[PDB]
Amino acid sequence: EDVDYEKESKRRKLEDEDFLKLKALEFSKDIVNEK
Amino acid sequence: NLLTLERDHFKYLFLTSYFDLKDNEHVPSEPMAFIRNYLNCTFDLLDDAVLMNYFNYLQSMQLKHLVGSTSTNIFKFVKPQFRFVCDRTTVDILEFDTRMYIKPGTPVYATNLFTSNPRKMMAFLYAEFGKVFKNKIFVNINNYGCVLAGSAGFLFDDAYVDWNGVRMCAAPRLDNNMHPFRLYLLGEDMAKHFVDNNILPPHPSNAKTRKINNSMFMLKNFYKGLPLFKSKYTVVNSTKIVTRKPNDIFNEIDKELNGNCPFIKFIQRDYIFDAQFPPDLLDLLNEYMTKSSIMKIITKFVIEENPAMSGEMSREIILDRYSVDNYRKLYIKMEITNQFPVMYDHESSYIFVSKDFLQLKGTMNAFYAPKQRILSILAVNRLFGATETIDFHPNLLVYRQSSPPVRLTGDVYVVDKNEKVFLVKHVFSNTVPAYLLIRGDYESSSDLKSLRDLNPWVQNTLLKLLIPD
Amino acid sequence: DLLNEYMTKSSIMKIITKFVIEENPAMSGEMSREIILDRYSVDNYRKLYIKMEITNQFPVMYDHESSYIFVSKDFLQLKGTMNAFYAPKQRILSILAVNRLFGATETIDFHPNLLVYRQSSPPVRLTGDVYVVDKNEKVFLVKHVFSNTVPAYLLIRGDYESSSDLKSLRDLNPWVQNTLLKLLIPD
Amino acid sequence: EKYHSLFKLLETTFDDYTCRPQMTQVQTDTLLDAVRSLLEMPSTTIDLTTVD
Amino acid sequence: MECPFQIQVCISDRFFAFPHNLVEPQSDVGNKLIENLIVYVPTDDDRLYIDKKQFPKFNSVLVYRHEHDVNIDSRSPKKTASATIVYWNPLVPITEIGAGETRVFSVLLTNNLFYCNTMIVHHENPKCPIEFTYPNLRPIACEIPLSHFKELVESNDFLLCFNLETSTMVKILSLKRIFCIFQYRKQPARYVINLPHEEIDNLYNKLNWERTRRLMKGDVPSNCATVNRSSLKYIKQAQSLLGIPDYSQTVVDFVKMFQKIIFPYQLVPNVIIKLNNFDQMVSSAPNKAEPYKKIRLFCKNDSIAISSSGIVPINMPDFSPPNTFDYSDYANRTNINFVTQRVLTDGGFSSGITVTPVKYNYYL
Repeated sequence: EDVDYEKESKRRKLEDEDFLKLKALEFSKDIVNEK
Repeated sequence: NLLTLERDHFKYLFLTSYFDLKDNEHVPSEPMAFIRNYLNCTFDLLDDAVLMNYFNYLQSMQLKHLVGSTSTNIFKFVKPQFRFVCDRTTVDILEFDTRMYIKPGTPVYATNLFTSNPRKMMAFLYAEFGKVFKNKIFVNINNYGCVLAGSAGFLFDDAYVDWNGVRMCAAPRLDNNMHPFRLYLLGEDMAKHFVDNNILPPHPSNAKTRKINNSMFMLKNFYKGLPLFKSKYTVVNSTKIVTRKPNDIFNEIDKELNGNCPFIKFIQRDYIFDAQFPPDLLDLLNEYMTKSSIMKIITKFVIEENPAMSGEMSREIILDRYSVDNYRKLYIKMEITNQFPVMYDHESSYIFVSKDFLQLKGTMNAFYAPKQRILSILAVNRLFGATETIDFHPNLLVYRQSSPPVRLTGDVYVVDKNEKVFLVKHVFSNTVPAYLLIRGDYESSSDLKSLRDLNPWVQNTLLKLLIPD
Repeated sequence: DLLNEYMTKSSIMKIITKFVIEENPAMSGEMSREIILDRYSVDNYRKLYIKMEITNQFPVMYDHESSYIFVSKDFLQLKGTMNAFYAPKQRILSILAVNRLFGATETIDFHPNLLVYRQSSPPVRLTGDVYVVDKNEKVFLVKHVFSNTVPAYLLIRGDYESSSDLKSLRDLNPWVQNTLLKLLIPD
Repeated sequence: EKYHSLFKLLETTFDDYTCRPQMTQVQTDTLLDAVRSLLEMPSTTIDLTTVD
Repeated sequence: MECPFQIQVCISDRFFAFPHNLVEPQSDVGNKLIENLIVYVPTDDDRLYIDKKQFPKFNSVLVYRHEHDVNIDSRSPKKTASATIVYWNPLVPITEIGAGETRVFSVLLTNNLFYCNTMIVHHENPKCPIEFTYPNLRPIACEIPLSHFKELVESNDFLLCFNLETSTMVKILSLKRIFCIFQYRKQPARYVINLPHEEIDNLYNKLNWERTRRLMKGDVPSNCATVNRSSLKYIKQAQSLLGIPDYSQTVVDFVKMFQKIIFPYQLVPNVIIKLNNFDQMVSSAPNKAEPYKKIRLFCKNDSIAISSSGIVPINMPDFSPPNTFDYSDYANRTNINFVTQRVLTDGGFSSGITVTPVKYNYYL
């Protein structure tokens, strides 16, 4: 048993280290203008 | 019959209990046996009334941070036993050192409980806190334990812990404990609830088999456990002194250090301010010492040789305020194997003040002399024995008008190219490193030096002394 | 004593707050201690600290009822008025948007001479909704909010020119409208 | 008392003769200090001669 | 202020960008799921960063700029159940609530939100950006980061503006978002602001109160901040009086270097005491003149503590009124004057000499 959260908190830290990457997909030029 | 002991032996009782005894030989045999029983904690064997009397005697010896007490159950259930308030803690500059946030002025208690190891158990305390309150949001639970807006909370922490001192700066650890971490409690309602809870934790560490004491955790009543060890010194001669006058102490110090020994050791025991004490209790305490306690080495600003004044080594001579307010000067046979309070390596000695050298007000390690109109800074050592100070003023720094063909040798550090201020190395009696401030027309073999390239010790002093204010 | 242990859901109730100017950050975490006061006696009062609670019940109230603000001792309420007050240091008249005054012990009768017609300077400009109380007397009302949280309208009299976006008094709330209707005292 | 001392000194003038009292050196000095204090001046060289 | 029931607030630095995932259709009692969704935003430009298609679980999505009504102000906001409602980085009080618990997401704890049901999901950002000042450049738009984030990722020196008409709250919000997004970068960028800043120092005081409001429930982070103008000029003067190998050396380095001395000399560097002195309030407090705010400082396994007044017993106040007093026969005025005259004659000095006795608190 390890009731505490620090393991998952470290997981969050890793995820936040990844978090910036998604923005490129979020905002880069897009294949088509549907309109 | 219940095991019982006389009032007077409370001396031993407290001694052993509170300061983390190691030796057991020199306590009188029967009281020692009784104490052993008590440490075995078989409460049933001992009279309660004895205990209540002892506690009232402790109320007489009015230790400050005692938790108010009303029942013997303090010995038989988890309870707080000392009381504290959150100090300012209001600084941002350095790291939090995992000193988690507390609301300013939060009241605090220390438990009677110590554990070898966190994280194995605290789920139990979590369940208890779940009892204490039903609805909860966003508890700041952590490794150490419950936190919620500070407020209600608890944590394991080491014994001697300061509250709300602004740092935990690095220092070596001396001591060892089976159960290093006492629990501490935050939020008064928790302690209030525990007045009713009247409980002891389950102890599966011992299979819950009704064991008085447990492999991983242990109650102690008011155990502070400060370091201690027996005096063993080969006493040669002694004297006792009663006074409050500091200048008087310095006069005694001078009188003594007209003796030949280069240096004197001096100590102050730490606990002296804690409460009232029986003089007999002080007498017992004298034969033990605390390795953490503050100690100093001090010497005169040695000038020159009296050829007769030599060979004293056999005498080792030391002083301490064995009493809060009184002192017990001692001569002993010079010895190696005797042991003393721990001091960090390379610690500077102290130089006793000279009766014509004036410590700068609000400073250390620096002084001025009038007869030659000179300012002086110790390279390393720390002033001692001053009673009065002179504040710095720039007018003191009279620059010299001397004829231009000046010359100098050794390191020059320019202080101000404009005000023609400089610093140069010197050694008093070819033995004490120091630096000399100077101002005016002066010259060297070029070789300019940068303020960057110097000891922080002198540097901070200079930084204040410039007084850009 | 017996009656104290029951209560009547119809009874008068109010909440009152300070004119919360500013933040003392330490003034926090009190929530657990709810505070109550009532004249349990016809003429004697019970002050209570209680554990903060949800399920306890209190006299029924219409939705959206406005609590009151305790008087600021540096103002005066206006004679025979709610909803409005005056402050001398800045020579300013004030009317609450929706809130309700409490704790005044004395009022000044309004008189028109209180209304400094500041001759001011040829260039003036103002912004936001403005309501011409009187074209002729150069009287205007302007939206304002103290402490980002205290909606109110500011009366003024003077040059105080504004953006073109002049707005009709017809549009305003009945509460303030009636208050102004009296305070004008076209009498 | 830091008044009474001075007060007494000056009251002796009611004897009106120009005889000059002995300086009780210690107390006179402390008295001068008290004078300085009670005059609150920035230590502007208050002196025996001005007292005289 | 009253905080009405039925709201939850989420703080998260991620909320600097809209969390399109997290929202779910609210339903009233009776499972009356409300696929109508209205959102409010600080400004219509903010609408330009939301995709309707992210919400197949929804079927009806609309948004507006928030507006602070007057006529309908209430401690108890207007009720509605026809639509779920959301607010996102709101600046100003809200007057409408949908069916069920409404949720709102922001980076900034306003006073309005204090006594309210809140969740933070905070974490330590280890890295802090480095502030910079200069009398090579690249611009950054002050209004919006979103069209520039990659550049802030891909450079470490920047300068930032404002339009003169900007609302103060907008300034605060923009700055907060700016720093928050910086705190994930790996290289702490240099940055500067093109502003007179006199009030901006008080804006930093606002930031401090905000961090404290956070700390009321927060991560106890190793946050980075300072008083600027006074502290800055003092530190600059100090370094100039000392060797200046780098005019742009990080300020914290000097503190770090001075750390080496603290324990071995068991005493306080003067720099740290002039700090918490130049500070307006966390200080000797020029706001109030509070010299008694001495620091108590402590170290591992101490039986003792250190202060501006020197050694003290652990967990004790400054000094005991009863004492081994500074018995006044020593430091007697008379003796003091005696010695002072001796000194003066030895020096041949006219003026400017002053002296004082030493004193002790408990330890001596």
